[PDB]
Amino acid sequence: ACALSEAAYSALDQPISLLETSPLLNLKNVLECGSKKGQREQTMSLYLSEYLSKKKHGFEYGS
Amino acid sequence: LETANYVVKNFAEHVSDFMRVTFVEEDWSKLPANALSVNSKEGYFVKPSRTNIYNRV
Amino acid sequence: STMKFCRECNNILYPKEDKEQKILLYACRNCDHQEVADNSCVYRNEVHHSVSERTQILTDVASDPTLPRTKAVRCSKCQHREAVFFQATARGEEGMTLFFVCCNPNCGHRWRE
Amino acid sequence: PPMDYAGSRPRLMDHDVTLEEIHKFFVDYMISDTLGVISTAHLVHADRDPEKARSQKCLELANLHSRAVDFAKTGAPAEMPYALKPREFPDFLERFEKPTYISESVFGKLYRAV
Ligand SMILES: [Zn+2]
Repeated sequence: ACALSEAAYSALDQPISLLETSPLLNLKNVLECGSKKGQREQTMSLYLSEYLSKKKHGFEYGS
Repeated sequence: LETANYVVKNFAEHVSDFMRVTFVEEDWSKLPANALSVNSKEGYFVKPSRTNIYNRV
Repeated sequence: STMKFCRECNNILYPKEDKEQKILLYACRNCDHQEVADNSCVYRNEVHHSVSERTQILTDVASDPTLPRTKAVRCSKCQHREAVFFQATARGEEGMTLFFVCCNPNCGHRWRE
Repeated sequence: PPMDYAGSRPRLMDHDVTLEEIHKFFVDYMISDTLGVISTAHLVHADRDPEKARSQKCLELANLHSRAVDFAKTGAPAEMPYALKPREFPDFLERFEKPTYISESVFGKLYRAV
């Protein structure tokens, strides 16, 4: 626990403008797992692993 | 003298009308990529600038 | 989305429709005079999305998104990865073809397909 | 097993051919057409490097040769890139522009014996 406290007290809190929030807020949002604040924005992931790689420029045509 | 073609063989009267036109160098060599569409930077991306020999051909 | 003013009455007329004689007759509220319609068009609007009102740099929404990147191709003169790709038309073609633009600095290359 | 021999999409125009897009295609063959150049740069690249026809540089020319010979069917340029010419030629073609290094390959003993 102090091993994660030492990576949070010395966190480089120079925030990115609007896309990334903070290196400490991104740590807190990963550490807060069961804190279901709301279902407003949920993001998924769709990996493009299929038979498109056999053709020429298959990933750019599949995406 | 040359091997005749089927496109010429049916028009046996207009044999003096067919003509082969080659486009070569002044030294009778192959036309390179330096005389036609010389590269020149204009803005962000480059584009080939056409010369007068291209508009002549 | 239209409005007219009454002659010698000065009120906002109402776009009602007559039942028997099919003609758009405009009537005001107080004088109850009648007048024919010279345009026959009671609505006109250059409708847009308008879902973000003064919320451009204060919200993480995006009207025009960015173009994606891929690092699986190599440019000709630059010999580098990380080029963008999209789909557009060029001088008239049935369908859209793939394009590429070299996103490397001081390169300036773009090749079709 | 060889690679994919499938070509690109054909460039179907919207309107008909009005005899002006044929001249602009015919003069477009004098430029950006490297057919013998790719085979020449591939023939002098296998004798200069080990693991012939298997390196990362010898495969790009073999991939570009499928498009450099199919210009008459699909209108796609060869786009012969930089950083692939070896800037030197062996003693088979004998071009006096580039420096002729002493070759040591299967064609070198085939030339030195004659
Ligand atoms: Zn009135």
